Amino acid sequence: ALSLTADQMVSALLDAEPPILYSMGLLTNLADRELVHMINWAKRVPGFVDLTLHDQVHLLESAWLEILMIGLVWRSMEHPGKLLFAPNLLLDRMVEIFDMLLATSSRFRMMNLQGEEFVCLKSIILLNSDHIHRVLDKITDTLIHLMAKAGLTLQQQHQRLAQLLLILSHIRHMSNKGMEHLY
Amino acid sequence: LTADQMVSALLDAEPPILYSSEASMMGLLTNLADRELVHMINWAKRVPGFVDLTLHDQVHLLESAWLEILMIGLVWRSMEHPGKLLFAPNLLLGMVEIFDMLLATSSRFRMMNLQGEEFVCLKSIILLNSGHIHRVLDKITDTLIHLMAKAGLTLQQQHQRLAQLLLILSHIRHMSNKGMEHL
Ligand SMILES: C[C@@]1(c2ccc(/C=C/C(=O)O)cc2)c2ccc(O)cc2CCN1c1ccc(F)cc1
Ligand SMILES: C[C@@]1(c2ccc(/C=C/C(=O)O)cc2)c2ccc(O)cc2CCN1c1ccc(F)cc1
Repeated sequence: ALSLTADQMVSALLDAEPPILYSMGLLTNLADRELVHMINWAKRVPGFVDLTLHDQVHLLESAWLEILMIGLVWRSMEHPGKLLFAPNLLLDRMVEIFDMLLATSSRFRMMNLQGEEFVCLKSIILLNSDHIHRVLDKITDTLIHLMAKAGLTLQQQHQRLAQLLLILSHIRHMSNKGMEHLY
Repeated sequence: LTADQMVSALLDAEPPILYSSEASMMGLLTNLADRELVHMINWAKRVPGFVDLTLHDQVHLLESAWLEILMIGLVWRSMEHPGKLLFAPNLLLGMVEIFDMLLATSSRFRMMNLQGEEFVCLKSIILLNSGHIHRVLDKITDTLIHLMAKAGLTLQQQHQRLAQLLLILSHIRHMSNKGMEHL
């Protein structure tokens, strides 16, 4: 967990990955079926099981929607102007949240976000929304290595890591707007 | 502008510290916040790269960031005052939820031993992030790293500190959202 290397952290994350399911009622039914596979992914995040049930519940209640959003943004990346809710539910341009989702998707695309970098971002969201901080520092370590072992200079590595984490503020912002609509 | 010239430009741009029943409390807080907004606008004009932006882009960034800016400044003032919020030197104190979240942020920056130099960098990041811009944000990332390097942190600690700071901004954005909601 705190002893895992960069490669091992990515391997545990890429293999923890939930499947892509198929389909407001249609989106609610999709989101409910996605919840169950998210719980399974979360129990496979290194360090997450080393927390008590109530801390795990607290982290999932806060992160749930941002986790749905980031996966949606990722799977929609190679479909500009469209949100791929499911392979059978690709929606063209609550529309307030949708344009933000599209902008996050454009941003991730022009940055050329990698699958290994994505799964790292998903994990941080779950943990950020002493042990928790040590694991986050390990995910920070995991992130820099992928950029280092991609041909980026130490300056470009800190710049990409900044840009990536600043997108999480925008992801937090969309989840708040989403939670406002639901309640 | 160099990494050293950036910190100096920012530190000089710092706004002054202003002075200060639910309606009574809200009256005093709204009054202070409205006076602080005038100095925040003038501070924004001194942030390297901000005046290069169109007046339309300046308005949008400030409209988006204002409450995050009031909040980070509050958090930074309340740092060496545990369990209290330094709204003003004469004002050290259904809004307790946002208040307890602000106190947690204060404790976090205290734990982390946040430095004034880093604060002004975090404050500038918010203004540009919340709402060319990317190259300026990239310049503030270098600046934060250049300061972490000068304090004698290893390259590992340097990138771990960068991440630790930028993830607090997600929580700052979350606090502004709940606050904008209450207002
Ligand atoms: C459409 C939806 C969503 C998520 C949860 C629920 C549950 C409702 C309930 O419990 O009644 C419904 C829809 C979604 C669904 C599945 C998915 O993979 C990704 C996203 C992206 C974010 N999103 C969303 C939520 C609220 C908004 F205001 C705007 C967008
Ligand atoms: C108290 C207040 C605040 C900021 C803006 C206004 C504007 C009112 C209006 O426009 O009517 C009122 C209070 C504050 C005051 C001064 C300051 O330096 C920093 C902060 C940051 C946190 N904050 C806050 C806002 C909303 C909440 F729900 C909880 C807390």
